[PDB]
Amino acid sequence: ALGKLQDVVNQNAQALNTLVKQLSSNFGAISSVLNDILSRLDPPEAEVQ
Amino acid sequence: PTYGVGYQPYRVVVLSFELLHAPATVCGPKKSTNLVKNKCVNFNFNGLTGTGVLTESNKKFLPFQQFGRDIADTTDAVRDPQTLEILDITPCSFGGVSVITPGTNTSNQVAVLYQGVNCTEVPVNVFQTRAGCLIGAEHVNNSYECDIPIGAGICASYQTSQSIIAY
Amino acid sequence: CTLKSFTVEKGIYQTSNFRVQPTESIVRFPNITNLCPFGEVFNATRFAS
Amino acid sequence: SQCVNFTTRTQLPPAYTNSFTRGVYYPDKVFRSSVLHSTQDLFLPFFSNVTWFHAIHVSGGTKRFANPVLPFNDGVYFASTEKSNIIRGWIFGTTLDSKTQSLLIVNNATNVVIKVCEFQFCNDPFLGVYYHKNNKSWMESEFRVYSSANNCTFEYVSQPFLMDLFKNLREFVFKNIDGYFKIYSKHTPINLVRGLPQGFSALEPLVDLPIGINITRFQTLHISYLTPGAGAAAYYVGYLQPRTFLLKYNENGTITDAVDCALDPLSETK
Ligand SMILES: *[C@@H]1O[C@H](CO)[C@@H](O)[C@H](O)[C@H]1NC(C)=O
Ligand SMILES: *[C@@H]1O[C@H](CO)[C@@H](O)[C@H](O)[C@H]1NC(C)=O
Ligand SMILES: *[C@@H]1O[C@H](CO)[C@@H](O)[C@H](O)[C@H]1NC(C)=O
Ligand SMILES: *[C@@H]1O[C@H](CO)[C@@H](O)[C@H](O)[C@H]1NC(C)=O
Ligand SMILES: *[C@@H]1O[C@H](CO)[C@@H](O)[C@H](O)[C@H]1NC(C)=O
Ligand SMILES: *[C@@H]1O[C@H](CO)[C@@H](O)[C@H](O)[C@H]1NC(C)=O
Ligand SMILES: *[C@@H]1O[C@H](CO)[C@@H](O)[C@H](O)[C@H]1NC(C)=O
Repeated sequence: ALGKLQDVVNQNAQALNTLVKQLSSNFGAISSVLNDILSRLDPPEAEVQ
Repeated sequence: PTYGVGYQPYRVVVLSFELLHAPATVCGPKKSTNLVKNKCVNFNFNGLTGTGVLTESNKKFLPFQQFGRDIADTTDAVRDPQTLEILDITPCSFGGVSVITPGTNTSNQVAVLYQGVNCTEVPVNVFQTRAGCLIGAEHVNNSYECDIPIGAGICASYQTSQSIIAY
Repeated sequence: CTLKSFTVEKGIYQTSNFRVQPTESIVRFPNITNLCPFGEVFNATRFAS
Repeated sequence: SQCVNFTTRTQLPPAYTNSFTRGVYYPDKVFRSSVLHSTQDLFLPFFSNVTWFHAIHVSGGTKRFANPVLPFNDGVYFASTEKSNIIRGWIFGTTLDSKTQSLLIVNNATNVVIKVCEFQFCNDPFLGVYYHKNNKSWMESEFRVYSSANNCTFEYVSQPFLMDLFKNLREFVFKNIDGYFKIYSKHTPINLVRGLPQGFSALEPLVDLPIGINITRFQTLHISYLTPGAGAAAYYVGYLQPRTFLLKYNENGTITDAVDCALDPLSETK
């Protein structure tokens, strides 16, 4: 019966999860971790990624 | 033994470093600093870098496991490589900073709300509500109508010398 | 500054974002995996030709 | 050592069985609690045709029954059902000769020896243990596996121990990826008399080694009990494939259950 509310909650949570998981996507860069790029490549190389 | 230094024996050791396109097997002494707990620090465990608060944990890590993740896949726990004890990682305290201000036409005195942060991580008339830490508001037991809604049922109004009172 | 105004009306205005940037850095690595036997070479009683 | 030659060589025919839902191993050293996680890795697909045979450890009686040489592909799941530790080691490589580097992973009575060298394996690798009547205990006294071993590339000897010379099921998973040879192992007390038992059990990581060699075939090594003069151990082999799995970690971080997405539409929905 409470589905109307429950779904709402779930939906919001779902979005957040997706948002958070978007931090683990490379998008074409060498890696999704910014610290790894900074510490492994020089700024001239880093900026491109 | 009586020869000149040029004709005396000399023991020579040459250290060469073979670096191939294969996983390495020899590393120099790993520089490990003393462990720090209950304070936002920039930690690094076996190459896993991060920033957070390291605290003693009750989690029952398996012997072979070195890290602990969550739904976000972010490092929620770690294992100290030297001493095999588990540490929980908490995000370094952060949050919005808002300003409860009665109209400047009324007064220039303002209170500052740090949203969702305990009243311990602020540098430095301090109220700890569920909304966050409110600094510059005098907590009042008397209850009036809501004037400037801070949140969690707490509203702050400028009233009687006059100051900002949260209730 | 946030309001781009000189008159601020009564309210609560989200102005900034407060962070607690760490005081120090901590590095923890496995102290011992196996002792490289340099003493067996340097401290060898007899050397080869 | 010097190879022992057998005039008569034979090998029993293979048989097939259903893998049920075994072969799940922890993909990473991460700890996850009371969650479900989807991983794309080299797993043993549920209900896969598994090729199993028997390894004879006693002669009674001049016929040498030799194990077969099986491909390696991208990894192999190897189960052994036995009372005593009959299966002792494995040999991996492409040519299994001095021409190319070969790996030997054995668990002798003393310790576990792992050697990556240009081995020249014997035609019929032999390990022989004789019963010491005075000491009332078996003692290994013959080891003739490879004729030669040159240009060794890796060596690792575990600490000495005493191996004991109601069945035991020892599951192993060998995976060669990115120049790393990963071995996962699990040991369970199984009361079944014959056949691969049906059930689920995760495999804890045993050891990963940076051998960095190419492997395409391997073979099993059994122990022989020399007697003055029937319960032969059995072993099953399956081949890992790139599969998507949904693993369920309980509160204690243990993989209680797993679901194979590509098995059936219901699992795809799951
Ligand atoms: C390395 O750390 C372990 C962890 O307790 C300790 O037992 C050992 O003595 C340490 N060895 C050295 C050489 O510091
Ligand atoms: C300040 O506010 C009061 C009432 O709140 C109003 O009467 C007065 O005109 C205001 N002053 C200015 C300068 O706007
Ligand atoms: C703030 O920290 C103190 C001590 O660490 C704790 O007792 C208190 O409950 C915390 N505040 C909140 C709102 O949890
Ligand atoms: C408000 O009342 C509570 C109990 O009713 C008391 O403990 C607290 O000290 C009061 N606060 C002030 C500011 O008087
Ligand atoms: C060689 O041995 C001496 C004592 O026998 C010791 O003081 C020295 O540190 C050793 N050198 C090395 C390289 O281990
Ligand atoms: C396994 O293979 C054999 C012959 O290769 C076949 O008869 C059998 O049906 C297969 N198993 C399954 C479950 O299909
Ligand atoms: C998890 O492990 C602890 C270790 O003692 C045990 O007490 C507990 O029962 C385990 N949890 C479950 C659900 O079995």
